[PDB]
Amino acid sequence: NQIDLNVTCRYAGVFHVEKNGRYSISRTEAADLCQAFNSTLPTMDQMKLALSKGFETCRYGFIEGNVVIPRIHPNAICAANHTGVYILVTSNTSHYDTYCFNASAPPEEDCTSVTDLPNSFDGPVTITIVNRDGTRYSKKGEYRTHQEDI
Ligand SMILES: CN(C)CCCN1CCc2cccc(N)c2C1
Repeated sequence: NQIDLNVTCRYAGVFHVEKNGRYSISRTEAADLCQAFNSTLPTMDQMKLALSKGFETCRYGFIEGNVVIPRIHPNAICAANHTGVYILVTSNTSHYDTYCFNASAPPEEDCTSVTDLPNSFDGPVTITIVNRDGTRYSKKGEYRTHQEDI
């Protein structure tokens, strides 16, 4: 009964989270997951500012109202070689990664590790934050509020 949350550097407060390293987060679960990080789904404007500070990924994830990939460098296998905030237009499927926005983060690039899930609630799941440098933090808890997500 274990969940890995792979997290990125923050850029202007925006970061990416993958659950178990596979596309597996619903839109409802995304909101709950950000809430557990004392964060919200980013707006498009927040994401554009994060991009301007150096944020890019090669993964689709939820923001407020869209599923996107921030891209700085063109890469053929990431967002069909686009740059900017690439918006997913057509997909059959509902489960992605998520982006999250924490207003209390530093204003530019913050590539320090994430050390807590401050707003997780009591629960039976071993939740492990996994940083890109391998640093891990674990706690027992839960963050999912919708039954359909568990
Ligand atoms: C999911 N694969 C295909 C590539 C996406 C990059 N992942 C790779 C796995 C990983 C592990 C810890 C932290 C982070 N940010 C990441 C990011």
